[PDB]
Amino acid sequence: RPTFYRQELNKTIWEVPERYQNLSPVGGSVCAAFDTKTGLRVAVKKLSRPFQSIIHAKRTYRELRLLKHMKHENVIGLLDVFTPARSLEEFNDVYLVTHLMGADLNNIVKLTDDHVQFLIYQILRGLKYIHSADIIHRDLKPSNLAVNEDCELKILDFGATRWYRAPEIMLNWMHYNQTVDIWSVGCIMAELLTGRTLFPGTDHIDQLKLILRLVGTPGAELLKKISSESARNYIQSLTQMPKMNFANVFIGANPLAVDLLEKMLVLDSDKRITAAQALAHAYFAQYHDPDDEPVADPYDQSFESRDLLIDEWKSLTYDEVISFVPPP
Ligand SMILES: Cc1ccc(-n2nc(C(C)(C)C)cc2NC(=O)N[C@H]2CC[C@@H](Oc3ccc4nnc(C(C)C)n4c3)c3ccccc32)cc1
Ligand SMILES: Fc1ccc(-c2c[nH]nc2-c2ccnc(F)c2)cc1
Repeated sequence: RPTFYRQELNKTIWEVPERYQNLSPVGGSVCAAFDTKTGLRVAVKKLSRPFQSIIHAKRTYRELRLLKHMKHENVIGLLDVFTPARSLEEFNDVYLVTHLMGADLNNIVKLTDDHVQFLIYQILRGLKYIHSADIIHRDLKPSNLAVNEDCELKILDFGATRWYRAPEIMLNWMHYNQTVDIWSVGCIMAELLTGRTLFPGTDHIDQLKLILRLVGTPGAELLKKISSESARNYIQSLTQMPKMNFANVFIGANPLAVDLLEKMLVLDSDKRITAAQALAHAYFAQYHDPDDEPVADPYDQSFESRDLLIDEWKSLTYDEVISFVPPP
């Protein structure tokens, strides 16, 4: 068992192995550190009172289980996970360690067409992987994309969101699909090409109106899929609007970029391009290699249907800390 040392940083106590030096805040709370074992800089997340409730306890387990599974160049992965606790009984703190990228996509974004190709290619390559595990990110946005000085990119999730959200989520459809993430990538790509927020809505109603102004009000095929009478009464009561000409709206962009945007920002989620289809789009011909775009190992999310005690979620989490094997 390693030797821990204790310090206070910003009202927060950090008790970490001596392996990790030079802790400095960035954000749970997050520190940058130096990993003396590898010579690389790391980000360390301390979970805030991980067993305060059944929902916290289940969140704690969910994040550890997801981060242990993710092994892809464009998705956050775990270098280490530790607790200063020496027994299950005393276990009350979880620390997660990953590679420090040093910036997010806002920070980058303060870009050529070639930069946009490479950045969106990497997002889609990570999303292919995630979606192959039957996971939906649900909150992709610039601040959940970590970028290093080489413009290498990883998807993560820190836990306005609404600006990149799919319209079917603003409408509160409970049966939305993976392509909510492709909507978000569309919103991000538009913002990298134009340097403006595509849909900077002030609330869920404002956000939906900005969206329908570009993509048009629902057509008949989509209206027939809407179960909610109140949702339909509302949408069909708006001034009806055609889909705009994306070629006019994004005029000046690489027409190949515009063509992909149209495939991502289709209003009916059933007609949106998937991540795997998007990687094969001609816009990524300089990056696409179907032999180097892997899918995930099977991901057991059956725990999500369970109603357990805090102590049960805690013991499961504890077993996941103990079984952790670092990457070579
Ligand atoms: C309840 C729950 C919450 C999140 C999730 N989740 N789901 C996912 C995917 C994408 C769906 C697979 C990922 C996560 N969790 C997650 O991403 N953790 C990050 C959150 C902050 C992060 O801080 C970092 C990390 C790297 C980094 N590089 N640069 C900088 C800035 C300081 C500039 N970083 C700043 C982190 C540092 C350690 C360890 C972990 C983490 C699942 C469940
Ligand atoms: F104004 C609208 C109307 C429909 C959507 C929408 C987009 N894709 N899928 C849907 C959808 C499908 C089934 N039920 C729903 F409630 C929504 C988005 C905004």
